[PDB]
Amino acid sequence: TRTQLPPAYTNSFTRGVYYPDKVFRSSVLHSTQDLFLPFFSNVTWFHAI
Amino acid sequence: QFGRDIADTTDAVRDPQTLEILDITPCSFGGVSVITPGTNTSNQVAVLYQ
Repeated sequence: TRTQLPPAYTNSFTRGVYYPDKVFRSSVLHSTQDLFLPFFSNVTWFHAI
Repeated sequence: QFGRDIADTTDAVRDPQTLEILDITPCSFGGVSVITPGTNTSNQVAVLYQ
């Protein structure tokens, strides 16, 4: 048992966007219902310094 | 592997053994029209396509 720093909490945005399927799309807009990361979400910030 | 166009329709597939693009173009489209200028005069027609 030694000393340690308490974790923090930050904010992330414009992240967590990937391809929902293997279908090639170009010059066309499509909206699907798949798991992604919402914008401006409070996440847990870890450290290891 | 697959891919759609702008009309949101699956009509393209990439060849896994050639790494090329082969589009889908069916040859079954159009109609058949008949030209009959009255059967009381002559008995000749004309095959009209689309």
